[PDB]
Amino acid sequence: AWLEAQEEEEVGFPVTPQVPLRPMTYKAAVDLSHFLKEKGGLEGLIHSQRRQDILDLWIYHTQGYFPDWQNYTPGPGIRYPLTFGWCYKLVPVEPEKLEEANKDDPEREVLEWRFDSRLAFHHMARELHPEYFKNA
Repeated sequence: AWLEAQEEEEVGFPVTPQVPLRPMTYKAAVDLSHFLKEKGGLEGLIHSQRRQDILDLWIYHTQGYFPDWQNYTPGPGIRYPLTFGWCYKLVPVEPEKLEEANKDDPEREVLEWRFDSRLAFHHMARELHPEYFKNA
């Protein structure tokens, strides 16, 4: 679909600018998670590095929601979603090929978006570092 960029990508020409900034509901994240899923399937898509901006940006020229919800725990390697409802967890399933030798492009470990709508009720990121969210 839109992720299957054969060669010369073509985002057609849909005119969708800053649309009425509605309130990003936690439910909005889960609904959005499944919306992007049926819109082709972002799951298993290896997040290179710029694809991240396309996501937040795409949401801009579409729902106009600001990326004040898209976030993740610091530190490299795995990366759990800080916000709740967002059932997306980045994880490097690639083999640690830290073979230092080729002086070409940086062959670092890339990450892939692991879709898991079960996060709609479970709470793993909370057991990791919840001290960031000060609710009560």
